Amino acid sequence: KNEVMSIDNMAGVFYMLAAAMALSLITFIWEHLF
Amino acid sequence: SVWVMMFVMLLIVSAIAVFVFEYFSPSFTIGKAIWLLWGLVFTTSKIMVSVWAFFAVIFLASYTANLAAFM
Amino acid sequence: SVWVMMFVMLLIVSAIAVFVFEYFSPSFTIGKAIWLLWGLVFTTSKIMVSVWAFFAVIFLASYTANLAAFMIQDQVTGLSDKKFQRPHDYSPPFRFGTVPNGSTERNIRNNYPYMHQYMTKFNQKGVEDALVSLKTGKLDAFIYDAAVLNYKAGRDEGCKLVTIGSGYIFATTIALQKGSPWKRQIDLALLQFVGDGEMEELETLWLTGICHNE
Amino acid sequence: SFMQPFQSTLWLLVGLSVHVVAVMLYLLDRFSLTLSSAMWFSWRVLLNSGIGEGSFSARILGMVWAGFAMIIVASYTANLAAFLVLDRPEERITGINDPRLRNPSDKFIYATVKQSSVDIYFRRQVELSTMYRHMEKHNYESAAEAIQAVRDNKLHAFIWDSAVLEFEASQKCDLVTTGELFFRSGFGIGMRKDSPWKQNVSLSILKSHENGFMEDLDKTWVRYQECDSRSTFENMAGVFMLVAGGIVAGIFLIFIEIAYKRHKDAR
Amino acid sequence: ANLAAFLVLDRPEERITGINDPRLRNPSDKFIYATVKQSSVDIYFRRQVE
Repeated sequence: KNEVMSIDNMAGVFYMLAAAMALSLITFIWEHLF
Repeated sequence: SVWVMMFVMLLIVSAIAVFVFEYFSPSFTIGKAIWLLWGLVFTTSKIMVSVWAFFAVIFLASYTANLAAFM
Repeated sequence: SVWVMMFVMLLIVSAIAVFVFEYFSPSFTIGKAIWLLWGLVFTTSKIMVSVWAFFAVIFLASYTANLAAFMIQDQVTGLSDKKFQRPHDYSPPFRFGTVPNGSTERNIRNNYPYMHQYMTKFNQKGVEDALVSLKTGKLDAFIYDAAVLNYKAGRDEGCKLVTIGSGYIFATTIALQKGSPWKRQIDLALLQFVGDGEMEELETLWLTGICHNE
Repeated sequence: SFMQPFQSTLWLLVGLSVHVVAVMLYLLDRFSLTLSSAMWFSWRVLLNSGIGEGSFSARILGMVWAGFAMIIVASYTANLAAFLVLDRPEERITGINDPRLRNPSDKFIYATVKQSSVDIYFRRQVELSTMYRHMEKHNYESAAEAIQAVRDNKLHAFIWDSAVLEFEASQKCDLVTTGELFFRSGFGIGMRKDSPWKQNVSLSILKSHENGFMEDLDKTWVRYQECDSRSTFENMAGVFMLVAGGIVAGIFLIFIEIAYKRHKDAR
Repeated sequence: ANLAAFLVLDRPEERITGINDPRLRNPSDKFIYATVKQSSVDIYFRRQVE
C-alpha cells in the first residue's frame, strides 16, 4: 500500500540555520582594523 | 548546478542594470541592486529585472511542484 | 456562504481599525483601511489585521489545495433522444446503420417504421465496415448486439470509441427443436454452470480488453 | 478539515527560531532602532506583509531569513496539497476478492437473511467454506433488518439484491454498491410443471421485452432518484475560531498596554 | 495548480506489467516480442495452452 507515512521532519532548516550562523561568523569578523 | 545558474545570471543582469543607470546618471549597485534582486526573488529599467520576478513565481512554482514531486 | 464569511469578518476587522483610529486621535479608515485589507488578502494595529495576512496565505493554500482537489480527481443518452427520432430537425442529418435483416431491425420495425425509412440508406456488410466508418467518421455510432460491441470495445487502438453510455442496455435480455426431451437436462446443467462460477472463468478468458481496466 | 496539522513540536521550533531572528538582529546592531524596529522588519518579512527595504551583513542575514520563510511556506503548501489529495483517504471493500472476506475477522461482521437465495449460491460453491461459520451465525429475517443494521452502524457490508441496493443507494445518502455482480441470474415467474400456462405467458413476456414495457417500468419505478456527490470547511471554521479569539484577545490587550505606555509618556 | 498536476499525475508512462497485460493477450504489430529458438522458453510456451 505505497509504504509512506500519513508534519515533515527533514533535517533541512538545521543545515540552513548552520549556514546562516556560518555566514554571520564569516561577516562579523572582518572589522576594518586597516 | 541550479544555484550556480542563479548566482551567475543574477551577477550578469545586476551588473547590466547598474551600468544602465550609470548611463542614466546624467540606486546603489552593491547596495540596493542586490537587495532589489533578491527581494522579488522572494526608474524605468528596474522593471526589466522584475520581469525575472514574474519568472521567479515560476521559480517558486517549480520548487513547489518539484517538492510536490518528492513529497 | 464562504464569501459571506469573508465580508462579515472584514467588516469586523474594519470596525476594529476604526476603534484604533479613534483612539489614535489624541490614515483613512473608510478609505485606506479596506484597500490595505484587500491588498494583503492578495502603526501598531495594522499589524493586528495583517495577522490575517498570514492566514490569508493559508487562504491562498486552501484554494490551491481545493483546486488541487478538483483538478486532480457523453452526448447521446439512449433511444429516447430525438436526435434519432427527429433526424432532419437537426443539421446535419444523422448517420446510423444496422446489419441487414438482423433481429434489431425487426424490433425497430415493431418500434419505428419511419426511422427504418431513414436507416435503409445506411446498410453495411461487415464488422470492419463499422470499425473503419467510425475511425474515419463515416457514420455516427451504432446500435447492435451490445455485448459484441463490449468485446470490440476493449480491443480498439487507443480505446477512443465507446458505446452507448456506461453499459445502459436498451432492447434488453441455445436452440432446441420443439418437443425434444432435451430441455430439462440442459437447463439443469447450465444452471449448475452458472451456479458454480465457471461462467466467470469464461469471463476472464474471453470478455475483457482494456475498457474494464479503465 | 483540521487545525494546523504541522507538529506543534515544529511550531515551537519555528517560534523559537523567530526568537533567533529577533535576538540575532538586535545583537548585530552595535557593530555599526534598538527596541522594536528590527522586530517589525522581522515580522514584516516572515509573516509576509512586506519584503521591502531596510551594515551589509545584517541585511544579508535578513534575506537569508526570507529564504527560510519561502522554504517554510512552500513546505506548508506542499503538505496541504498532499494530505488533501493523497494517501490514508479511505479503505473501501472492492468485492469477494478482498481479504476482508477471504481472511475473516471479528471486527468485520457480515450477514444475510436465512432461507434465502444467497444461502443457496453460497452453500453450492466451494472455496468460501470459511465464510459460513461467520455467515451462518449472524443472520436476519427481512430486508429492513439489514437496512437498519447499516443505519445502526452494526454491520459493515452486505452481499444482496442488486436492484434493491441500487435503489436505496439512490434514495438515501448512506449506501454505495461496490464491485461487480455475482451469480448473475434472472428474476422470473414460478409455475408448476403440469401447469399449461408456459407458452402463451412466455409469448407475452417476449412481447413485453420487445415493446419497451420493460423500459416503461424502468422509467415509472426504477429510474427517477439521485443523491448528491460532493459538488465553510473545518479548516475554515477552525481558522475563524483561532483568529477571531486571538485578535479580540489582542484588542483587549491594546487598551491596557498602550495606556500604561501613555503613563510612561506622562512620566 | 497545473504545474503541480502535470509533473505528478496522469499520462506519465505505460509500462508492461506481465503476461496478464493485453499487449501480450491481444497481440499487435506495433508490439513485437521474441526469444531464441531451441530454448527452454520455447518449451514452457509450447507446453501450455492459452
